Amino acid sequence: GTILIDLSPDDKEFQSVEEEMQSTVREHRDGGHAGGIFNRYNILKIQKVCNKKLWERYTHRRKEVSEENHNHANERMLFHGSPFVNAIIHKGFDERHAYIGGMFGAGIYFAENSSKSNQYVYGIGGGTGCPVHKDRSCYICHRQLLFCRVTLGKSFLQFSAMAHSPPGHHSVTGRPSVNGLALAEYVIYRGEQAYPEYLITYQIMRPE
Ligand SMILES: Cc1ccc(-c2nc3ccccc3c(=O)[nH]2)cc1
Ligand SMILES: [Zn+2]
Repeated sequence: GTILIDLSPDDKEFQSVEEEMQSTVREHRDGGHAGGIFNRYNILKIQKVCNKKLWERYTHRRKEVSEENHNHANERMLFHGSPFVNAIIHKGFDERHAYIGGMFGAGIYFAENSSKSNQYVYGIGGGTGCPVHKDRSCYICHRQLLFCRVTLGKSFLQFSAMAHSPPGHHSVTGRPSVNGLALAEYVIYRGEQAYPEYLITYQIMRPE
């Protein structure tokens, strides 16, 4: 039931998504090992992901959360990188898409920094890099990320350097406590709490 609609680069919606992508790049403590070395991207395409059943699944859960949290879904737009991007856009997020070994337990992880999600496009730790060249810092091969609508509800705050949500909470927030430039990361434990709104196709760019 999924169709993908291309956005024009002249469309204000394309432009605002590209700006969130570019402006949330940061340097990583691995020196580029997992995601590659880059300061910016070449955006090749942005598509809207349209699936009525998957949208209604999201809004149903969003209302449940809202009603448990004084009419506040605490909805964010966050990045997700995964080897399962093609399954997610067709079938929706579920337990198969969780990071079993994540530091906040087995759940589905999202980032404010697009470059954090870029570290997972080719698997945990960048896996073995692109399929064609086996290069985690490949500047040629086309990558994909999702920019997702995510319901956090009442979020458990962890101050740091599928399972269940902590009792009385709908998500976990990983607050950075050492790297002053890192943005927050988030975990949900129910696939119904995220919708893959935009599929972004891009390359990382070699710094000059
Ligand atoms: C199988 C698998 C594992 C981890 C990710 C993943 N982990 C993250 C951890 C922190 C912040 C963002 C992400 C992310 O986008 N994907 C996706 C799929
Ligand atoms: Zn490659």
